[PDB]
Amino acid sequence: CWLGAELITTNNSITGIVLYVVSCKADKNYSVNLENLKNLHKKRHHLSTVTSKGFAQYELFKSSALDDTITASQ
Amino acid sequence: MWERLNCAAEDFYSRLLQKFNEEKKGIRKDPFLYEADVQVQLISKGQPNPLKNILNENDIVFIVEKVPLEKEET
Amino acid sequence: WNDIELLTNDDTGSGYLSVGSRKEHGTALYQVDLLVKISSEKASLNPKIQACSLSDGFIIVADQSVILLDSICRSLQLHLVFDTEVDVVGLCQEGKFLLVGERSGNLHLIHVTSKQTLLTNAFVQKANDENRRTYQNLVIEKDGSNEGTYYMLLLTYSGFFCITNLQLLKIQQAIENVDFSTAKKLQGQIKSSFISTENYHTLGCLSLVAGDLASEVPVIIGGTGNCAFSKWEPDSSKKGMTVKNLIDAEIIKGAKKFQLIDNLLFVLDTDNVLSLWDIYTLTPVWNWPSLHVEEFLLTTEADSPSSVTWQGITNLKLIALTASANKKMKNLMVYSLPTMEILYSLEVSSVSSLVQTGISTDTIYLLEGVCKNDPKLSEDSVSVLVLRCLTEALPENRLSRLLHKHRFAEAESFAIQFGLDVELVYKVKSNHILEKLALSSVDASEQTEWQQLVDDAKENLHKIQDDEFVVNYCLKAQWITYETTQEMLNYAKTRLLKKEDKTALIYSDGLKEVLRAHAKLTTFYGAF
Amino acid sequence: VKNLYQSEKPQKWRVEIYSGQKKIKTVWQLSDSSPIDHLNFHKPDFSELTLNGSLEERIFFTNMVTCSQVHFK
Amino acid sequence: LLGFNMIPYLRKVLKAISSIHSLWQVPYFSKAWQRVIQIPLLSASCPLSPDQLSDCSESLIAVLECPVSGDLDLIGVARQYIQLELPAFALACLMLMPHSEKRHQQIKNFLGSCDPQVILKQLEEHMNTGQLAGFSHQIRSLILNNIINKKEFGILAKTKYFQMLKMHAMNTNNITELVNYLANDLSLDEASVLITEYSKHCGKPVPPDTAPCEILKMFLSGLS
Repeated sequence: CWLGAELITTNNSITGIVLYVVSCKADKNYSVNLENLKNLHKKRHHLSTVTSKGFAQYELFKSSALDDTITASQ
Repeated sequence: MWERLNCAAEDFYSRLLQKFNEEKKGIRKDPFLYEADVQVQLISKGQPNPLKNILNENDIVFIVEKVPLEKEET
Repeated sequence: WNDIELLTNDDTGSGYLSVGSRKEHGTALYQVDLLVKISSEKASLNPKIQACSLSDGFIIVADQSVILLDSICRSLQLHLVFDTEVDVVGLCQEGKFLLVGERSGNLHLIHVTSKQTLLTNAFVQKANDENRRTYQNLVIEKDGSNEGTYYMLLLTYSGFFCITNLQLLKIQQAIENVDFSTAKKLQGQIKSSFISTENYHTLGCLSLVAGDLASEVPVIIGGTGNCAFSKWEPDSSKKGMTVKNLIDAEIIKGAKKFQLIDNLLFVLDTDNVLSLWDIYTLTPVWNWPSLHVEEFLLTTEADSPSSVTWQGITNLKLIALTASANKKMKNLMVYSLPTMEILYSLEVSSVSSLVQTGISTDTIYLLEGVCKNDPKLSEDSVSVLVLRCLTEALPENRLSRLLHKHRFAEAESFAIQFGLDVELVYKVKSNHILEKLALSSVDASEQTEWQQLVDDAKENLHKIQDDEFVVNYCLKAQWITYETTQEMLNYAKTRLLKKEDKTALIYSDGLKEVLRAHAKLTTFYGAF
Repeated sequence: VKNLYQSEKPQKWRVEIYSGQKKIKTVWQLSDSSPIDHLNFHKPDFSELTLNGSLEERIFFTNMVTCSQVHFK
Repeated sequence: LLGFNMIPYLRKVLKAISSIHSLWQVPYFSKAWQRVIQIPLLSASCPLSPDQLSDCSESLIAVLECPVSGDLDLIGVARQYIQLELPAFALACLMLMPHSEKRHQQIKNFLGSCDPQVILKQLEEHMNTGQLAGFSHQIRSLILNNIINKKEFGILAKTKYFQMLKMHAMNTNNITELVNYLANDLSLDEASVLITEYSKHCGKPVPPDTAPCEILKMFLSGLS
């Protein structure tokens, strides 16, 4: 769904580029091994270490209306 | 295959640099039309960034998109 | 081609057979040796030559005579003359079985050490043309799910054969333990499945490559027609391969030859233009449109497939058969990836082929067509086939493939033999062991793994007499425990202090960085 | 506010595996809604389908942000 | 400057030049630090006047401000503080060594001969003021970790620090031995409340209205 291209800058010099390939899947089942993802990261770009950052968005409140929303302010 | 690749890449680099120069001078403009069906928008902090849905680390970035097609008349 | 003469390395500096008007430009580190010399009683006007150098042996494919020699190319193993021109060849079972794919469509499984055509099967009953090859590529690979079994990809003009249940080890056992009834029973149990590319490759498939990445089997087929590239992967829920990726024939109309070293799909298009591709998603990484490479061969001192990953981009010396301005002459170049620096230039005849070597060969093999010195015979007519071996006997040329492929054991002896710098091998091994130390973390089970590498790195640092390099390695070493980090920084400080007691305290960057690391040594412990 | 996200499912959960700099990353993310602002994957058409006490079917959207590192020298 | 016995002026000059790399390698630099640190300590004696305690703090700061303090004899300065009846100040100098094994041996031999409660009281009264507040908590973390490792919970159990010894079990995740000591050698109420607080801290709260024995049982099953 997205094709990315981010340069690798070392001391403000272009020493490389990162060609992002973002894919999206629509499936009711979700399960994958974190070790498999770490191994893929190690073997695809040939880097040494792996660190995993976790992010989560818990929607606490959304303004409800008696009609479908058109106004941008919410 | 020779000019339509190198010259096009250089023209695209020039358009992107012009967009950065316009952005850094305090003038935000509409997504400039590099081609007929292609428009490139320099989304920074102050404009909505769709990539934040998939990557929170992208703040100032070019989004290349298809020009929003308007409905045809009789 | 029947007149076979096998020559060793000592017969190279005593005579040559070559066509004149050859120009060589480059360093003298490249040595061209004449190993095999095959003369024919009839001078072929335009022989369709081929050569492959596998670990099981060396195959020379003439018009109809197949010559099977050993990997050293000094002993005659087999010589078979057929009435049908052989298109593809391939060795299996330590070179004891030869698969001969004739142009009519017959595959012959022939025992090498007995000269007996054990099996003959007409896998295709339709011979499309007797002047153009029917079988394109013959890839034999070892199955990882069955012991003593091979799986075989045969690229054809209308699709590809996936042939499994190749229990050739048991066939060889039934040959040794004399029971040919069971050998024929096992030959009849071979499972062939043809998958048609007629719905995607309407103009015939040109090249096929198979690999094992991302816990899959990416089979990339490059041909002309509706789609230039077809990526087939085995369906885990079925018996066969399905298409996973498709590239349209818009930018590149097709692929003539593939070479997959590791995560790098070097694609030669239909325009004789080489390019670099990433096999994971087939994205444009690099292109080489300036060099009209008719055929490219990548040769390196292979030690392990993972050795290329950790030592940059110098892995391969590209042997490219460039088509120069001469219509009688082709030009073999050695380039350094990816800067394309001309390391070696050789002028080779119009009928000259780069030998299709694997990822286990260490030397460069070339099949050269040399015509006898006769004004009545044109230079295009080949009367002698010569095997040219390119050996980089002079140092600093094989050493490039030694230090890159993590071959420090052989590199140490190579440096000792020529009196080279052995300390540099230890310097590179130090960086490799530094990364190996980073291959571990704070775990309850990996304690010994990094601990043994600590002693290995200590031995390497003790063997390296350059104090500044040791101090910088210490300052840039990634450790997992605070105790070891403190001890090794203390050792680095002590080594710097010892050498300054006799040189009137010469100021160096190592001491300045060690002191500021010590300033952050206790700060990190007290803060985090 | 630990009791507020222990009773709510996350609208998006993301794991980002990287090395050193964040230029090279591998992201695995699961979102109950569509994370794409230009595409919409086919949810089942809830017409003549389940319209009873049974719950509506939900298709979770999983996206994998990968990349390819190219060395410029 | 030291020839004229200007110890504080020499200290000020050294701290003024403690940011230049060239002057860090002067042969008298580490020699100047050692005497400036020790002479006020040698002149001082019990009881400690506010001026003498301030001078001891100045000597400890000079140990801190010295970038090559690892080249100084910190065991000697620690023993001088011992002669001043200042175990906390001695442990502060002992902790700053660049050698790990000798530091661990010396700290284990030292903390086994001094009362931890007095050291913590000295840390609270004087070490938490001035510029030494950030290092006092680390000395305290070392002391409490050693107490937990030595199964010496009974020393601070009768004092106010035991509850503090509780919370340090929270932060360093060293609660197993403290929980075992409370469940076996002491009342089960303090062990049950301790485990409840640990569960509340880690995001896996134990439901209330639970018997202390049951809470101990889930804690023991949670360690496997």
